Amino acid sequence: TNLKADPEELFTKLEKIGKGSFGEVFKGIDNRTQKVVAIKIIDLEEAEDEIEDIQQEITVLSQCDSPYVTKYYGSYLKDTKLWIIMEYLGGGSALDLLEPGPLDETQIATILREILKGLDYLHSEKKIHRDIKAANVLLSEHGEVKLADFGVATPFWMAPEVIKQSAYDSKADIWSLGITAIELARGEPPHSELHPMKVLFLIPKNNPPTLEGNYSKPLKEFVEACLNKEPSFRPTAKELLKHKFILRNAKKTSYLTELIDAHHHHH
Ligand SMILES: CNc1ncc2cc(-c3cc(F)c(-c4cccc(C)n4)cc3F)c(=O)n(CCCCN)c2n1
Repeated sequence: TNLKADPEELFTKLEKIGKGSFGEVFKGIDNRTQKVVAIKIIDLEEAEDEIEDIQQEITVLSQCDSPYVTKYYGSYLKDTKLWIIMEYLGGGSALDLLEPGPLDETQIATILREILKGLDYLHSEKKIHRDIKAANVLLSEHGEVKLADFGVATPFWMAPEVIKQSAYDSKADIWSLGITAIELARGEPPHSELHPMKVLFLIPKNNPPTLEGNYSKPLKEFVEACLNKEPSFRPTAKELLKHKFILRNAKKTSYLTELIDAHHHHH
């Protein structure tokens, strides 16, 4: 965290583009390179109880160096406000790209494959993402797919062992990936109609969700593989990258620009 430099001289703050954990996010311009950045501004007096979680997320992102993880450029403190500078991804989130209509299985498989490449990287680095969901998967304007917003070390994407506060590992991300697969196929996670407190006991109580609808058997089996109540029965990210659903359906990420365009024309 840079304490002398004035982020308001270094960056031009433009329109709001989201609301993440602990503050609002803006499109911005790096005034020296003219590159577009994403800027989160957190007021450290209003978000005092969460400062350690913010620091922890910055530390983790600063240790990542992967095409599949959104880049962290640095942070600045001006008066009471912490500016966090991230890579800007102009395709938006995968959740956004669900708005014009359903994804086809090639789009689903391509997005899941790239998420798996990010998880393979993190898990190989002995890291856990902890908040895999379509809202936290960002696309560049070229169709590149990257992970954003790590969870701190809403219940719909949480593995049962995470809810039961059991010691969990990277297989919790594999469960969340299975929920995200359903969300990419159907538009919403399981139980999305229910009150979160009900979901909190339904996830440990119920059999795991399945993907319902006219979807290929390999996609249903991909979901089933991820959504096993027993974490040791969930495959690794490495293994899921070789799953038949991925191998038979995933294509070049550049094809996802058609998905981004469809979202542009829908608005
Ligand atoms: C539309 N294109 C686009 N491109 C890039 C980003 C980056 C981020 C972003 C990610 C982060 F991990 C942190 C971060 C890092 C360390 C600590 C903390 C507390 N936060 C900050 C961020 F601003 C972001 O929010 N959006 C908004 C959508 C969020 C979806 N969930 C972006 N939107």
